[PDB]
Amino acid sequence: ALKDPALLTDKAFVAGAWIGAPDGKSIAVTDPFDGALIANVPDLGQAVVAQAIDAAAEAQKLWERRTAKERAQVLKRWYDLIVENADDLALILTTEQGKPLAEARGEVVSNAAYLEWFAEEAKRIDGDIIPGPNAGQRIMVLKQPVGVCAAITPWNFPNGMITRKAGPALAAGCSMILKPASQTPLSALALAVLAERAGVPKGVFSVVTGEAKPIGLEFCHNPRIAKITFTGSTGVGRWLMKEAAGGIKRLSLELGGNAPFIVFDDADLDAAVEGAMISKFRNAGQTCVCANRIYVQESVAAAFTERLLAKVSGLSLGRGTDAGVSQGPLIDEKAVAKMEEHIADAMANGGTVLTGGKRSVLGGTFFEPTVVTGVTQTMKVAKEETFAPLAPIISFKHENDVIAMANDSEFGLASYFYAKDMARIWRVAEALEAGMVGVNTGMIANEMAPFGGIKQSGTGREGSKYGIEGFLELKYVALGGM
Amino acid sequence: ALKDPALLTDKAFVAGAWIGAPDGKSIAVTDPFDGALIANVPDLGQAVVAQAIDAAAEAQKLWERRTAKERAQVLKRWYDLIVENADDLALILTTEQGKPLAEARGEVVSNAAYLEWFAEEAKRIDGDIIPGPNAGQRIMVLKQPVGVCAAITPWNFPNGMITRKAGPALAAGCSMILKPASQTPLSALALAVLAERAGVPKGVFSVVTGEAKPIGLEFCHNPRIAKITFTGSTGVGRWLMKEAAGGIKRLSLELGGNAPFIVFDDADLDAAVEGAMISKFRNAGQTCVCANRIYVQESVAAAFTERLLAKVSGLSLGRGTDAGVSQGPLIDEKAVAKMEEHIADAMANGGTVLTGGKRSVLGGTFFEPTVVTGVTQTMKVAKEETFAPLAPIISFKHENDVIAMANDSEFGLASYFYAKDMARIWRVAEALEAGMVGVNTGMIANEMAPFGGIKQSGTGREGSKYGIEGFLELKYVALGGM
Amino acid sequence: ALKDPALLTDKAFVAGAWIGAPDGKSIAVTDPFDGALIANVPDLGQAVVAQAIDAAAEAQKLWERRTAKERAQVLKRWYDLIVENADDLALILTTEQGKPLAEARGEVVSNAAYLEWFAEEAKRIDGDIIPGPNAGQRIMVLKQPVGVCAAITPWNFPNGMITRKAGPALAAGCSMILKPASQTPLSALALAVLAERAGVPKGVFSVVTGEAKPIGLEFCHNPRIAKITFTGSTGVGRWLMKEAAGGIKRLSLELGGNAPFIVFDDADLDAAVEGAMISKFRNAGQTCVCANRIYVQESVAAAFTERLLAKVSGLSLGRGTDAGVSQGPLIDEKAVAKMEEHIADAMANGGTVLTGGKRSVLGGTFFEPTVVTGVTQTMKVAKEETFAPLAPIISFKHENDVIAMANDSEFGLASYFYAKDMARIWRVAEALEAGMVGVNTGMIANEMAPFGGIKQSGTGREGSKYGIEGFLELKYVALGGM
Amino acid sequence: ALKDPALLTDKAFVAGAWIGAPDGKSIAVTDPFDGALIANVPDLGQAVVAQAIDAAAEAQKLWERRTAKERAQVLKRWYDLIVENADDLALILTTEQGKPLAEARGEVVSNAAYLEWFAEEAKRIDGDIIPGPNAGQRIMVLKQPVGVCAAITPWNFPNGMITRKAGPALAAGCSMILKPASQTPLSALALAVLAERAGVPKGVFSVVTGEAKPIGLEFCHNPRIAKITFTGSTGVGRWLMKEAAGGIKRLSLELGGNAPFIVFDDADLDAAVEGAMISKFRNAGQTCVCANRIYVQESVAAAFTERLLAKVSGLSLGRGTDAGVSQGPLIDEKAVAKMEEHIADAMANGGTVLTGGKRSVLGGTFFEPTVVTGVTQTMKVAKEETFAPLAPIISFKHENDVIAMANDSEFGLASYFYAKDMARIWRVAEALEAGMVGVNTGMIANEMAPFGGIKQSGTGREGSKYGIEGFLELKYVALGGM
Ligand SMILES: NC(=O)C1=CN([C@@H]2O[C@H](COP(=O)(O)OP(=O)(O)OC[C@H]3O[C@@H](n4cnc5c(N)ncnc54)[C@H](O)[C@@H]3O)[C@@H](O)[C@H]2O)C=CC1
Ligand SMILES: NC(=O)C1=CN([C@@H]2O[C@H](COP(=O)(O)OP(=O)(O)OC[C@H]3O[C@@H](n4cnc5c(N)ncnc54)[C@H](O)[C@@H]3O)[C@@H](O)[C@H]2O)C=CC1
Repeated sequence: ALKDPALLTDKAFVAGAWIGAPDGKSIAVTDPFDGALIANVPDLGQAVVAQAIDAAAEAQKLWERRTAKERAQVLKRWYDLIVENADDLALILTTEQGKPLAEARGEVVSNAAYLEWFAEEAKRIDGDIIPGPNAGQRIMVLKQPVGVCAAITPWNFPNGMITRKAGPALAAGCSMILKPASQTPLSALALAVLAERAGVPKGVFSVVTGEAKPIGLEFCHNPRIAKITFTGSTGVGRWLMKEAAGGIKRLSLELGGNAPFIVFDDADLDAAVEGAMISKFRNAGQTCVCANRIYVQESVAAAFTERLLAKVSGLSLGRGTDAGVSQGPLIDEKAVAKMEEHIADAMANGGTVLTGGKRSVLGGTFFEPTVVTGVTQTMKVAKEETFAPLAPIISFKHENDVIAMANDSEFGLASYFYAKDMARIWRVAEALEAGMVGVNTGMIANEMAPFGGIKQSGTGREGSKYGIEGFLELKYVALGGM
Repeated sequence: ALKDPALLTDKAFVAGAWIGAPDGKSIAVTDPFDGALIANVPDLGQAVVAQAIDAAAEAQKLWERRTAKERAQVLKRWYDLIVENADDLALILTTEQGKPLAEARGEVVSNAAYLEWFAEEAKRIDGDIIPGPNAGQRIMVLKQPVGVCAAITPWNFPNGMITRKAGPALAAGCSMILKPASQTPLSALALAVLAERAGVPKGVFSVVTGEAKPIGLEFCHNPRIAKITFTGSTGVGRWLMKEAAGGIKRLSLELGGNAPFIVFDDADLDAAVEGAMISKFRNAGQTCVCANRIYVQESVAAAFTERLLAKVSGLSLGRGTDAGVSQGPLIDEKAVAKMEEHIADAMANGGTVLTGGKRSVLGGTFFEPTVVTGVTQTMKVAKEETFAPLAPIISFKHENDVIAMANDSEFGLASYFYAKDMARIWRVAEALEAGMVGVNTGMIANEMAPFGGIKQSGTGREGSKYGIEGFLELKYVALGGM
Repeated sequence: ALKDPALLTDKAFVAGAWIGAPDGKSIAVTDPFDGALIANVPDLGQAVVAQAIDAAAEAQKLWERRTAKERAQVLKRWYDLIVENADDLALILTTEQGKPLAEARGEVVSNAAYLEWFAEEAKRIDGDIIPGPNAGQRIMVLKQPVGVCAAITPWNFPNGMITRKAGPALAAGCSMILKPASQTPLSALALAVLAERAGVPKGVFSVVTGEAKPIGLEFCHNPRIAKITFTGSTGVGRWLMKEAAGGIKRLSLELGGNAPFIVFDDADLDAAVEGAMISKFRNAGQTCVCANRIYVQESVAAAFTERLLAKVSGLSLGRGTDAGVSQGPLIDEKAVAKMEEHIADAMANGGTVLTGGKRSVLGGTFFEPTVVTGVTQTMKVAKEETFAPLAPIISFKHENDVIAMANDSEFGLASYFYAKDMARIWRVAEALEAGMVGVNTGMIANEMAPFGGIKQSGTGREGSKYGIEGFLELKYVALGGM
Repeated sequence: ALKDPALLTDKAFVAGAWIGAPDGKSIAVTDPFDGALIANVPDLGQAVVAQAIDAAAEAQKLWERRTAKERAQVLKRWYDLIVENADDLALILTTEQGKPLAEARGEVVSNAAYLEWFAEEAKRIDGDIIPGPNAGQRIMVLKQPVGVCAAITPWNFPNGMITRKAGPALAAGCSMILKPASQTPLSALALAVLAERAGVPKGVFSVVTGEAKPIGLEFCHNPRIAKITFTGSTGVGRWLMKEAAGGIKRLSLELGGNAPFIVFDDADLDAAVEGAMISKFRNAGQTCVCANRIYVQESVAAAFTERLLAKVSGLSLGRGTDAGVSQGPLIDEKAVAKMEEHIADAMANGGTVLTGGKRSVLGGTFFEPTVVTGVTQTMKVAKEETFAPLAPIISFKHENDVIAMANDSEFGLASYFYAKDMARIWRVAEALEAGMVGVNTGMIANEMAPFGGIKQSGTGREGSKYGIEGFLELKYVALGGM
């Protein structure tokens, strides 16, 4: 039911052309709601990926010579086409990933914003004129594109993560070759159709599908891949960083987080409950910024949990294309197993399930939104990310205790807390060890802000004025003989 | 013969205290000129290094809470003490490394400049106030110290590389634990004496000596080491990056380069010869920015080589503390063997040794400055770094040919060319694939410029306004409930 | 012959509504080619302007509260509408001002670029987070809109000067009330129609026509006018600055210049002649950046003047809407009188008219493009701006002599020189006393560059990242009690 | 009683030499405590000032050619000499102006900080490399010194205002000629002695004394004066801006303010009283940032006024060189008359004097610190600046009412308020119409912050990264022929 059926394609985008696997191999794409088959995308080997990388290298050589105005115009055309076809893209995203159609459309728009922002940033790549060491010399600092970039995106955001990687790379003058997740490769191919329609030159943007490990090896071992941007799990990031060591490749990583959610006694309780609802249960808890631990002060915990239960009662599961549906199915059975393991550990270690705690009657990978009280810091959920709709509530008594507990983790992606006092807000926001802190709000996604984490959560930033730094290399030129 | 004998020490600096190895093990330091023994520094194991890292962590916790003015004042005091004791530091450096005393003093001053610059930068770590997405929210971007940093420095610059790593780390509010090269550990310990005298708090600066591999493993595997800065060979950098993968550690690497030196027919020949003399033969060719290939256009090559031979005839070898001595001994016998191998390959492959080509009559590790004509692109020196005073001269005919030849390498550290036309200068400087380009000058060292390389030559920059970026982490704070 | 006849209007834009003079008074607009009447715009008194300023104040209060995204979207819509209707706008501009239709269209597009650039800049108004003086205090630096801005534009660019004033003002969140030149008020009103169509809120943009002096007095004496941007002659700028003194109003002025054009013996002669043709004879010499003195070295002067005469022979006068017409009529008879006076002074003082030197056979205000050799520094044209198509050629012998002669003026707007040597280019470009220097090019208009002059040529800049600074005020907030 | 008697001088500093008036005319300097004569400084006419301006022009020509490192080193030497001689400078300042010796020393140190900061900024004057419009052109933006600057300083801070004007001017490469207030010219001459001792070249720094109006006329009418920085009253600023109009001179003005002081019901009352004590009664209320109106919410006013009276009881008047003295005499009898007029208007219009209200028993220009309750918005003090130690207390009931009352003034220099809620702090700080806002603190002086006002309080900023912008001019260079 697509207004533009060309946005659904069964071929990979290599050297600006639509190709299939030369051995006929393919990977099926299935709808998570009922397992229905969608299409067979090509399964590309290492040789086709090598040819794609060579094409991307030539295209990058031709693409860095264009003016910043031309590249910005191409990126703006791509953004306009993405916003124009947002309904078809949202339908494809909901079909492949399973999130509610409203969430899919919100993702498409709020992440085409990244393409718009970096189209603006393409014209602001400014060098420097540094004072010289003597009268006979001047100093220029030029910023130049690093080269061919390789992007690896997860199933978590089939469209959202692609724009925030392709935008800065293209704006800087770099070429991109993207390997999307095999579970949800259709959003990438639709964006490739739009990019070709937008005037992106042949080879500058490429989407390759296939077995993840061989393509990652080709990305890590090809000398013509200057930079690799990766979003995904911590283990695959560590594997990539180990494999890219032999070539000294620039690596930008966004890995998992364990986001605390603190509610102080001087907070707005209704605002705190709304923020917890949007931070935890968005994408059915499958978001890298999703809250994973909810800390409440002892004097407020009862009222917070009462309002939270009242709000969780209103959640409705079902198919994403169904009106009134807030929660879609988990990505696969492993997510259900992990969520069950976390709930079982919570129950055994002393916690109490207040709501949910079992698979929903819909069957498949659907799960009831679970609210559990009495969680402690020894529990599995206290140190591990569920990626599923579970709301563990830990109680505290003092600000420094919750600061000690919230930083008791190796992941530094996101954190949230609710308070009114300015001194407390500044103190807690500076003390929390995270890349991003949301104060009195559960929504932090922004193409103008430096999205990214610290510690094991990865390196580099996405969006803002710092998002293009990783794709550029400095060149210090000393002009003598004046 | 030291004005301040306390600048020569036989102990490592751990937790702000002077300690020795608890097992009595030690590493001897010898003078490269005649093998004379200087002192026995401690050989520290992994447990002492672990305790040092813990102390550095506590010190960093206390040191990031100080105001930027206090940290800048401490760094400025350290710079003042370094400049005041420049003669003793230069004598220690010449004794341990072998470079001429004038070069040692120049190194000490021109690299204390880094400490001064980053003392100034400590007070300019500014956040951002980004426009909000709606009236109810504001956006702050804070910059915070990454944590405990570990520095590994080579024998190449026993003092120079330490200031440009300790300055930005301390200015950002990070703590440093440094492992200097075992060949030349005395400059680091002298700087540690001065740092303690300058008011650096206990644990903020640490110097540890011992076997390189166990300390590097401890640096890579300790969770309390947030960042690792390394300067050295490409192989050790690759080993470090592979070993740091399991912890997702921020890695800044300055690795080797293969610097071309181009002389066009529209160049100032006397200036070109002076630039080649300072770029190639400084530190007896043992510099990461030293020229390694000298390209000359066909119509200028004869006059350039005649003037170059006239200038090389004036070079004088001997002990560093001897007046009129321009060249000191190579670091060890491996450097002599590599230089001999390069000369032999040049002779066998068709090249002609015009001057030098053998060890000097002084014996030991001294080598005659060698000028060889007829070098080609298949020669070992054309793709490998000698780190020794050899001047290979390759001839070309056209600008694009020399651009193809100069970029025919995996190392992107430095490059030099001599030309007068503005269009040619801009075109060649933009086409050359290097981190740093010196136009009409063989001297590019500058604490105000972004020192660093591209491709395999490493990641990150030293000095300038970009030198402190690697030691800071961004924190995006979204302040809701307005 | 307008595709959209609503772009031609006979009413002023006040409080977001189209109004006429309440006393029936009006100002006629006539076509400079043959004096044909176009329309009668209102002649507004000081009371109507006062009401307009009050409306602009209320609108600014409502308009600074909108998000930067909304204001950028409005500005981008305005830019899109301007580019879409570029042909009708160009026809109106050619009818009112007289420039060739191709030049009018080029003006419309290349100055809507300013609106696009400042729409991008609207989202990049970033504050600062400065390190505090102690642990108990933080420092924010906010940037806020200055308030209601008043713009005064000349007949020189009926459309070009309006976008580069309205863009930054609206992007910053300021409101604008513009008084265009009485000779060419129709382009401003057409842009007002488009702005209303683009969603600019009522009062944020206002166009008022009438007697210049009373409206300027109202602008200078109204306390609700925070800032005044003026483009025009030096005398009116001095009058405005004297009249705005009593209120301490922020004043940005772009006044006249006396642009030198130097041709060195190492220059590209064909490029120099093309640059002189575009710099001097564009807009029939009626441009603030137009070359006014052409200096040539003694060894190149003959060939330069021969090629220049060959190129001037190809100029064709006539109506702007006529194919092949390069030169339109001067604005009025005063321009013809001034050009005749300059030619007469040149002839009497020793110079020789090589080409032109009299009114063309077309009659009216048309003038033959004049090339005069033998000009000296005592001549009237050497120190005064003709604003008419005369090419005075002064010869020199040395670089320092031409540097002394080119800086022998109180105006610092623009300068041009042609040379190839990098050292000479840097030296002369740094020595020339001008806001803008065009090296080897006669075209410098750019919305990404800081357009503006020094000395008597005015204060402030237009375009680039510095163009929005004048419309914002800093606010240093010190947050204590941490 | 000076450790260095050369810091007290009776001559003006012109062309780097110490001169007297060629007609023997002089101006006496008297101690405000008892009228005791100190020294006779020269009274310089317009011809000597013209010669000084010519010398400053030549010196600026020689001084902009020095490297940024050399100028920064000179400025740092000047700062070091100022801090070393802080006691003699403080004694001179207390003798000439009358403020307590502790305040004089604090002024000397905290304003030599400006010299240090701008010495650091001298090396950070960076140009830009903007992306070109096509492949054949590049764009540089250079920052160059504006030229010769003229500074006019008040008696308010005999030393404080001089460093924050001379630092940025010298760092940018501009020359300064300063005319200090005739009441307190000795601090300027002492700083000139130190500047000569610090290696400031002849003519770069000049101090001229004499009749204010002729020297101001010479500053405004000399074509070689590029920029004028003025600190003082609004009327003299308006006169200067009117007189500088004929030459289109860059004018930076810091004029008077009417600073509100708001205490909300959610504030820390002890902190509010301490902040009011330091903001109001510092320099006996003779400060441009001194609080002038104290607003208190109705529910807190009684306790605030009780604590304020308890703190005002502890103030001690007398000679500045006396231990335990907090308040010195007013500058002259006009200040006493104005303070008496304000107190009389407060008493007549309904207000009640709670403490003080008359001249102290010490006689002369001493005045008792006065606290008056019941002040309204019609009172003279509500719209006029006393510059004397009077604490008018106005009561309010709601936040928007106090926002309306605080902005009910044409002066936008400083404001203070005390609150704890983050939303209230952000809202009020953004709503207040002032250049500087001090939240929960009465101290805002900082060389790293943009000191300056809005509206009639003046234009431009002092300190921070924006303090050097006014002394530099942009130069857009377009390099064609690539
Ligand atoms: N924080 C984040 O952004 C993400 C977190 N996750 C984490 O991952 C778990 C499940 O997701 P996964 O499928 O494991 O994610 P993943 O990290 O394995 O998948 C992300 C991307 O990596 C690629 N990839 C996987 N193995 C690879 C290999 N050996 N070589 C090269 N590329 C390879 C995949 O094709 C995909 O494009 C979740 O429970 C959560 O912990 C899930 C998705 C993204
Ligand atoms: N470009 C540069 O900055 C440098 C280049 N070189 C290269 O290295 C060659 C000889 O120098 P090398 O002694 O090989 O340099 P290197 O890279 O091995 O030594 C640099 C530092 O690395 C440390 N290190 C060495 N092995 C380590 C290990 N396994 N784990 C942890 N740390 C370790 C050393 O203690 C020293 O502090 C030269 O021929 C040249 O190619 C030499 C010195 C520095």
